[PDB]
Amino acid sequence: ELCVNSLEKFHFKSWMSKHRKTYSTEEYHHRLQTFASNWRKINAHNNGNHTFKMALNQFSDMSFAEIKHKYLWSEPQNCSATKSNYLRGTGPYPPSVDWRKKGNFVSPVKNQGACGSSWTFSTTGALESAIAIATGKMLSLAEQQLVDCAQDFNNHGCQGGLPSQAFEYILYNKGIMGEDTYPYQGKDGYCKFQPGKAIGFVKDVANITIYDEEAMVEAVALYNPVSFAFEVTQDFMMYRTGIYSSTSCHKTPDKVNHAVLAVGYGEKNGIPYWIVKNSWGPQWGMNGYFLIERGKNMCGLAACASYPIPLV
Ligand SMILES: *[C@@H]1O[C@H](CO)[C@@H](O[C@@H]2O[C@H](CO)[C@@H](O[C@@H]3O[C@H](CO[C@H]4O[C@H](CO)[C@@H](O)[C@H](O)[C@@H]4O)[C@@H](O)[C@H](O[C@H]4O[C@H](CO)[C@@H](O)[C@H](O)[C@@H]4O)[C@@H]3O)[C@H](O)[C@H]2NC(C)=O)[C@H](O)[C@H]1NC(C)=O
Ligand SMILES: OC[C@H]1O[C@H](O[C@H]2O[C@H](CO)[C@@H](O)[C@H](O)[C@H]2O)[C@H](O)[C@@H](O)[C@@H]1O
Ligand SMILES: OC[C@H]1O[C@H](O[C@H]2O[C@H](CO)[C@@H](O)[C@H](O)[C@H]2O)[C@H](O)[C@@H](O)[C@@H]1O
Ligand SMILES: *[C@@H]1O[C@H](CO)[C@@H](O)[C@H](O)[C@H]1NC(C)=O
Ligand SMILES: [Cl-]
Ligand SMILES: [Cl-]
Repeated sequence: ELCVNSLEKFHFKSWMSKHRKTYSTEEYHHRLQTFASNWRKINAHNNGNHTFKMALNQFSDMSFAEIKHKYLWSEPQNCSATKSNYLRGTGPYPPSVDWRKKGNFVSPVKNQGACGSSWTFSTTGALESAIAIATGKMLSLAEQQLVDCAQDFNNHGCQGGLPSQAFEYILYNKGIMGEDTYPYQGKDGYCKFQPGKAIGFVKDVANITIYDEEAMVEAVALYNPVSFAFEVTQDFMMYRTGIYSSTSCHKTPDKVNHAVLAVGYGEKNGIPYWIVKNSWGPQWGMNGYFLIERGKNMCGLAACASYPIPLV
């Protein structure tokens, strides 16, 4: 039990108003305790020496158990694979890449809501980018179609799934509709796929060999953004800026629980990093993005990377 000071109390009242919360007296006391515990963790972290900072955001009054249940995948996915098809060529590669800078090649940051559907945003993001790079047209593709319709490829809607499996679904389904015709609901619904309204199509799926992080570097440098999955832990939820790293996340395929999109890479103060688009809205992290340490299979990010070749 924490003794909450007036500074924390006043800021929680502001946070509740900003995030449109209503709590009973009883739940309020519990939510305040969680908020104050996270407040102290953020300050303890930022007051020390680390490569990234933490901050308040929409997750600040949630326990990590609640966050896992609502926002992350509910069970291990079939990330481990003994077969792959991507074969890396030869470096060196450019010292830095950022597909947001090369042109209009990365779609805006979206919000998955309280649904474990990050695999769908990783998938649409990678395919949106691949189509924009190939044809110069930026589309917004329907994550909801993947949530509702991709179960024959071992995906599980709001309980989880994998980008490579979702790319295969789009290939054999003969395409994916736009957000405009198939809006995102943040919950599992009936499949409403209409063949004549598909606007995005997959020709091939590239699966990067397990732990082949240097192939991810080549793919981002030469071809396009790359979907990947990693293990989110408690302190990642509170990431604000800088280069994320952790000594407590696992690095194995059976522990990854969130999928995202690598859109570039770089280095700061001798620390290599990935530039990564998330799906928790544009005010999480660095305008919806984060940096994560590169070259260490950090949090298992090289366990099951993949990207699509579009049919255009
Ligand atoms: C990269 O990683 C992904 C994800 O793990 C792997 O995805 C698998 O990809 C294979 C193709 O390589 C997929 O298998 C194909 O599925 C198609 C759809 O199957 C459904 O529909 C048919 C009827 O049309 C049903 O019979 C079936 O039960 C399903 O309901 C099939 O149409 C394909 O069949 C064709 O190929 C097979 C042999 O491959 C022949 O037997 C057939 O006659 C036909 O020619 C095929 O089965 C599979 O669904 C994907 N799995 C998942 C979980 O997504 C990639 O393989 C992987 N790539 C590499 C290189 O590692
Ligand atoms: O979200 C928790 C539930 O997930 C599954 O149910 C959802 O997904 C089904 C398709 O996989 C939909 O048919 C169902 O309508 C959704 O609620 C799971 O089947 C449930 O047991 C979980 O409670
Ligand atoms: O053997 C399983 C481990 O493979 C990877 O680590 C090896 O390969 C890396 C480059 O892909 C090297 O940097 C690392 O030094 C090697 O140990 C993977 O990163 C590890 O998590 C796996 O355990
Ligand atoms: C993994 O693949 C196996 C074999 O196809 C399947 O039975 C199982 O449901 C899959 N697991 C998940 C979490 O998709
Ligand atoms: Cl520098
Ligand atoms: Cl910033």
